[PDB]
Amino acid sequence: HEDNCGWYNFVYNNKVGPNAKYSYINTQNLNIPNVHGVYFDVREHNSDGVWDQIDRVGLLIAIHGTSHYSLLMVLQDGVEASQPHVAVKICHWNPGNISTYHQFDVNLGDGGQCVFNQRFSLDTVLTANDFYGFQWTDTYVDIYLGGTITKVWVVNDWSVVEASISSHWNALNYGYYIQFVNRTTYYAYNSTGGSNYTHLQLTECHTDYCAGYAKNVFVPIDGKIPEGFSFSNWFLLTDKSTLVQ
Amino acid sequence: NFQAISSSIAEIYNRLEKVEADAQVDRLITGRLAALNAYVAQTLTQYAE
Amino acid sequence: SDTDVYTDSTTDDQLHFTFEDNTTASITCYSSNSYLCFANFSHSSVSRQFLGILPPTVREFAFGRDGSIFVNGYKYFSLQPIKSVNFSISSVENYGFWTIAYTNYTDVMVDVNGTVITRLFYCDSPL
Amino acid sequence: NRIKCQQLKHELPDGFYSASMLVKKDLPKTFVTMPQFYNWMNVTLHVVLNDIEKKADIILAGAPELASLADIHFEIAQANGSVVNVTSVCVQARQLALFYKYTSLQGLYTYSNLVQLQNYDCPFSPQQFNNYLQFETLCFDVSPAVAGCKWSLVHDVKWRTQFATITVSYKDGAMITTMPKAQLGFQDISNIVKDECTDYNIYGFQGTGIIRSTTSRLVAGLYYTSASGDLLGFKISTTGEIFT
Amino acid sequence: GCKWSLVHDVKWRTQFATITVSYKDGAMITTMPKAQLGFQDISNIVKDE
Amino acid sequence: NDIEKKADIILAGAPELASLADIHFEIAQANGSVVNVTSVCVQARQLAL
Ligand SMILES: *[C@@H]1O[C@H](CO)[C@@H](O[C@@H]2O[C@H](CO)[C@@H](O[C@@H]3O[C@H](CO[C@H]4O[C@H](CO)[C@@H](O)[C@H](O)[C@@H]4O)[C@@H](O)[C@H](O)[C@@H]3O)[C@H](O)[C@H]2NC(C)=O)[C@H](O)[C@H]1NC(C)=O
Ligand SMILES: *[C@@H]1O[C@H](CO)[C@@H](O[C@@H]2O[C@H](CO)[C@@H](O[C@@H]3O[C@H](CO[C@H]4O[C@H](CO)[C@@H](O)[C@H](O)[C@@H]4O)[C@@H](O)[C@H](O)[C@@H]3O)[C@H](O)[C@H]2NC(C)=O)[C@H](O)[C@H]1NC(C)=O
Ligand SMILES: *[C@@H]1O[C@H](CO)[C@@H](O[C@@H]2O[C@H](CO)[C@@H](O[C@@H]3O[C@H](CO)[C@@H](O)[C@H](O)[C@@H]3O)[C@H](O)[C@H]2NC(C)=O)[C@H](O)[C@H]1NC(C)=O
Ligand SMILES: *[C@@H]1O[C@H](CO)[C@@H](O[C@@H]2O[C@H](CO)[C@@H](O)[C@H](O)[C@H]2NC(C)=O)[C@H](O)[C@H]1NC(C)=O
Ligand SMILES: *[C@@H]1O[C@H](CO)[C@@H](O[C@@H]2O[C@H](CO)[C@@H](O)[C@H](O)[C@H]2NC(C)=O)[C@H](O)[C@H]1NC(C)=O
Ligand SMILES: *[C@@H]1O[C@H](CO)[C@@H](O[C@@H]2O[C@H](CO)[C@@H](O)[C@H](O)[C@H]2NC(C)=O)[C@H](O)[C@H]1NC(C)=O
Ligand SMILES: *[C@@H]1O[C@H](CO)[C@@H](O)[C@H](O)[C@H]1NC(C)=O
Ligand SMILES: *[C@@H]1O[C@H](CO)[C@@H](O)[C@H](O)[C@H]1NC(C)=O
Ligand SMILES: *[C@@H]1O[C@H](CO)[C@@H](O)[C@H](O)[C@H]1NC(C)=O
Ligand SMILES: *[C@@H]1O[C@H](CO)[C@@H](O)[C@H](O)[C@H]1NC(C)=O
Ligand SMILES: *[C@@H]1O[C@H](CO)[C@@H](O)[C@H](O)[C@H]1NC(C)=O
Ligand SMILES: *[C@@H]1O[C@H](CO)[C@@H](O)[C@H](O)[C@H]1NC(C)=O
Ligand SMILES: *[C@@H]1O[C@H](CO)[C@@H](O)[C@H](O)[C@H]1NC(C)=O
Repeated sequence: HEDNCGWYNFVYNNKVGPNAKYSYINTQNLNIPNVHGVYFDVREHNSDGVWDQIDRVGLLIAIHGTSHYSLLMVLQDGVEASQPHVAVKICHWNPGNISTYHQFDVNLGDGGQCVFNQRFSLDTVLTANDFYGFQWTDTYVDIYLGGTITKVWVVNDWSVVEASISSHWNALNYGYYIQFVNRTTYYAYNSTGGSNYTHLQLTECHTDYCAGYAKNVFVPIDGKIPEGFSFSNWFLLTDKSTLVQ
Repeated sequence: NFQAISSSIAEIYNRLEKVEADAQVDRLITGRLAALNAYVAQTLTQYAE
Repeated sequence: SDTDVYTDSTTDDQLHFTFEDNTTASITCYSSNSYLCFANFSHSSVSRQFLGILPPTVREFAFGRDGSIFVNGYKYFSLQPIKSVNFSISSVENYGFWTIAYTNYTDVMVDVNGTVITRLFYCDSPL
Repeated sequence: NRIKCQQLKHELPDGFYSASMLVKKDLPKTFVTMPQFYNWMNVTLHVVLNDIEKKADIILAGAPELASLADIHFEIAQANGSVVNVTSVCVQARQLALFYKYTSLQGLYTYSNLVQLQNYDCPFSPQQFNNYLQFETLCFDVSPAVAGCKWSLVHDVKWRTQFATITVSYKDGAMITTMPKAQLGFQDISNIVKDECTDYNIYGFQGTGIIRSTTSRLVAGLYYTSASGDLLGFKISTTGEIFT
Repeated sequence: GCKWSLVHDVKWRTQFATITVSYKDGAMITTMPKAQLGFQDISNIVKDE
Repeated sequence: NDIEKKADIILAGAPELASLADIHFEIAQANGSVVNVTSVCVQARQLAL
């Protein structure tokens, strides 16, 4: 899976990246793939994984803890259309389960407790495989749809992800990868001058706090900021007027 | 502000009327005119030197 | 300048203070990019008091003890003597870390060039 | 000739003479402050003089005799319909104005019996008060209460005998800004006037000049002074652009 | 004489009534913080520091 | 006085606290307790406020 991680190198880390800089990226992401056509992928873990698909088949992901009473859940469909669109909703339901096999524009529950809704446009710009997953921690929900990262602050008491494919195809093959992450992996970005793999030199690390060396963290050796340090974020504090030179 | 309200002149004329703001701005004038002669005499020291 | 959605429906804070002798202030913010930011001086959001507008590129908060709330250097509004800060904010980088310093006043020289600090120098030794 | 009048000589030696121009007279105003939700008050000082017992011999009235015939009150305007009178309002709002309106009871508006305000100790005259002045606290009074500075109140505008003072209490700050003409409705204060000689009032700084717009971004506070306390540039808060 | 203020809100310092004091300079009256009683001599010459 | 105006004293106007004010000088007698006056003016040698 070097090329598949090498495809993960290209599209997934082209979310934000500016030039000539390195950091210490930690996001719970892929390590080893899984292909599943069970169509009721009931799996309970501690964070989301990432899926991957090129063909024109609808998808549906549901995120919850247990069946709560006001703690909101996540509903989401990835449906093929004239443009393959995706809507994510944050609301609540007691009845039902995904053994469904219907059409799914907006189809799971009209919950009366619903606050967030957005119809995202999936940028299927590249012809290769591009990754789209999610993340939550405790109050803090992540979206990785298309070209950006969007954040939702609600609450996360979430340990059961519900994924399913709702169609009875007779015998088809699916180039189709989906993982489920319950890990705390770390990485080490580079992009010094360009290692020409595409632009960078990745490094996964084994245990903890690797050779990434974020320049924001320092050691206050005497109560003193170290010399030779970027003050891009420390300011002169005043109230009358700032200086210029 | 040489014993006056504020160190800028247009602040003075937007608080007081002309019959009484002139006394306040007078201390600005005679104060600043002495500040030139402190500069001028230092300069003519150097021109002659 | 992390601009995300705040779908609280609980009247959340996004910034919560505790003054001396058990008094609560809770300020929130929105966007338009300007920053509409209101306050509460109560236990719940019983009203709203308009703070101001923060400029679009915020890159330093600073909370002094007496009640000074510096933003980007400038003192935008004073407040009460602060005991503790209950916060929930993020940054648009998804890469590294922040820094939250605990800091004392100290006389220093600064090098300013285009209103940003170039080089710092301390004054502690007799030399 | 302006060079000659500055030189006190009818004939000049040929050379270099620092000359300039008298600027203008009428300039469009310009007032920029931190944006705030409007809360504008309208307090007026109202003086009524009893002229029904003392028809046409009020010019012979002694100084404490007008104090019995005086009527001093602050007509604070409610935003519902009419006005309410008080004795000593002290403002908690954000924008306010002081207006003055004296009425004799029987058409006696001649020179020999007026009333007009007089700055006595305050560092602002009352007929300049409706310009963009900035305070922290501001509380008025008509009695001999807590002394701040006090305004006089004179009868004959030739022979200025006094009735009773209007003392004001104040300290400098930026939470209270006076407005002359009730900028209501807008949650933004405006009139950046570009490319001409204006008169500005920017965040409390004041003076005349030409304001332009530029494409350069500085991550800093609101404004940028010189070494002499003059404005060089300032930043709008609602957007990112700075002016010069 | 001169007068001291007396404020209510230590944010919004509105005033009740002043405490005016009347005074002139001299040496017969000396303020003491902590009631030096009993002694007919005032002290605390502290040497060599 | 906080007995007529429980917890809304922060909404009280400026002369309204003057009715609720109580200003006095508790001059201490050297025998036992204290006496209240309105305006003492000192004749003694040492004092403290
Ligand atoms: C950074 O600046 C801070 C100032 O804002 C420094 O905080 C100061 O820290 C010192 C040392 O911890 C405190 O002084 C101590 O206070 C305790 C308790 O005070 C009470 O009792 C003392 C007499 O015992 C009396 O003088 C006080 O008024 C109180 O009644 C004392 O037991 C100690 O003897 C000593 O006085 C300061 O009080 C504190 N500032 C305040 C006002 O809280 C901080 O230390 C600095 N950090 C640095 C420079 O590294
Ligand atoms: C600040 O408060 C002042 C006190 O109210 C405001 O003055 C008021 O301005 C309005 C403008 O519409 C006046 O209304 C007009 O009244 C005239 C006739 O005035 C005479 O008759 C009225 C009868 O009610 C009487 O109240 C006046 O005193 C006069 O005797 C009409 O012809 C107009 O159509 C209109 O109705 C108020 O009369 C006037 N009140 C006073 C006491 O002067 C002032 O405008 C406020 N300033 C602001 C908001 O900037
Ligand atoms: C969240 O992930 C962690 C670790 O990634 C989960 O730990 C799971 O831990 C068990 C041990 O309790 C591992 O099973 C081991 O399996 C081998 C193979 O049969 C067996 O010989 C050992 O005796 C032991 O049973 C399991 O592999 C590991 N699973 C994963 C996901 O790596 C933890 O359970 C996860 N949260 C859940 C789903 O509760
Ligand atoms: C909805 O239906 C699915 C599929 O039947 C249920 O998933 C099962 O969950 C149990 C308990 O965790 C597992 O032991 C099974 O292996 C899962 N799959 C199957 C095929 O049984 C899911 O729990 C149901 N959710 C409900 C009823 O709310
Ligand atoms: C990323 O890779 C580059 C080289 O491709 C590293 O650059 C070298 O860094 C060391 C110190 O870590 C320097 O002594 C070398 O001089 C650098 N080489 C160059 C090209 O000048 C870079 O350090 C790596 N990332 C990090 C931050 O470790
Ligand atoms: C620090 O200050 C110097 C002096 O103003 C800046 O140097 C100027 O840089 C620009 C672009 O690099 C040139 O066009 C000027 O000619 C330079 N000035 C001189 C006198 O040569 C320098 O850019 C500043 N550093 C910053 C803004 O980061
Ligand atoms: C790295 O190599 C690639 C070739 O795939 C080239 O396109 C790119 O410009 C190179 N980058 C640098 C910095 O030389
Ligand atoms: C709560 O406030 C009171 C007075 O307002 C104070 O004395 C106390 O220390 C505070 N903290 C507690 C009870 O933890
Ligand atoms: C302050 O933070 C603590 C710990 O996170 C939390 O339990 C408490 O609810 C917070 N207080 C608020 C939100 O008022
Ligand atoms: C405004 O309200 C007051 C009571 O608060 C009332 O006395 C007055 O008549 C009202 N004025 C109008 C015209 O609404
Ligand atoms: C307001 O005017 C009325 C009518 O003359 C008068 O009775 C009342 O005393 C005035 N109130 C004040 C506070 O001056
Ligand atoms: C002190 O003497 C006064 C009378 O001069 C008396 O009223 C007061 O009670 C005495 N106090 C004590 C406790 O001796
Ligand atoms: C002293 O206190 C008593 C008890 O309240 C009061 O009656 C008396 O008027 C006060 N005297 C002075 C001079 O304030």
